[PDB]
Formats: sequence, structure tokens, C-alpha cells
Amino acid sequence: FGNSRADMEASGGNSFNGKGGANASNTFSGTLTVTVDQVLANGNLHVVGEKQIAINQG
Amino acid sequence: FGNSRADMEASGGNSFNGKGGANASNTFSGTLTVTVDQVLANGNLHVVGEKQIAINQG
Ligand SMILES: O=C(O)[C@H]1C[C@@H](O)[C@@H](O)[C@@H]([C@H](O)CO)O1
Ligand SMILES: O=C(O)[C@H]1C[C@@H](O)[C@@H](O)[C@@H]([C@H](O)CO)O1
Repeated sequence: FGNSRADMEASGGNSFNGKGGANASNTFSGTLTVTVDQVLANGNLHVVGEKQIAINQG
Repeated sequence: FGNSRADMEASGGNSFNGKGGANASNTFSGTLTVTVDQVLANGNLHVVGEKQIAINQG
């Protein structure tokens, strides 16, 4: 060890960060009167309805 | 490792952000007297009505 033959110095680093996300929301707060389309074998009713409103410009 | 042969340094990044939205609202707070148009087989009434108001300039 007379010289710096044994003198040693070293550093090392490794950092990793990963992220991920997702969202999906929906809301509906109306009331619509529909009409029966047909009666199924079990008695369930197929209902279809439509409502058109022309407030102004569309 | 005498020289910088092993000396290493690196960085990397990847960021992504996506968004989306939509809204649709409507309101109606009137009163209109309508007239029956015809009587359906089940007794339902087809009602049609119209009201015209000329406040001024239109
Ligand atoms: O004993 C040896 O072998 C050495 C001692 C140091 O001086 C070393 O560095 C080398 C030099 O390169 C000679 O020129 O010689
Ligand atoms: O032992 C070798 O092969 C080396 C030592 C370094 O000096 C290196 O860089 C290369 C240089 O390119 C020679 O000119 O030679």
C-alpha cells in the first residue's frame, strides 16, 4: 500500500419509478316516458322511447 | 476501470396524461294547454298543442 495502489473509491446508483392511473365516471339524471315495443316469452317488456326538445338554435 | 471505461451515467423519462369530458343539460319550466289529436286502441290520447306569443318585435 505504499502508493495509492490499494486506494479505492467508487459510487453507484440506480433509481426507477413508474406510475399509472385511469378513471371513468358518468352520470344521468333525467326522466323519460317510453313505450312497450314487444312482450317477451317470460313476460319481460321491450321498451323504446324518444323525446325531442328544441329550446332554440338546435 | 483505470480510465472512465466503466464510468456510466444515464437518465430516462416518459410521462403521458390524457383527459376527456362531456356534459349535457336542459331545463323547461312552462305550462301549455294541448288538444287531443286521436284516441289510440289502448285508450292513450295523442295530444298536440301550440301557443304563439308576440311580446314585441318578434
Ligand atoms: O518496484 C517496482 O516495480 C516499481 C516501483 C514504482 O516506482 C512503480 O511505479 C514502478 C515504476 O513504474 C518504475 O518505473 O517501479
Ligand atoms: O492498452 C491499450 O490498449 C491502451 C491503453 C489506453 O491508452 C487506450 O486508450 C489505448 C490507446 O488508444 C492507445 O493509443 O491503448
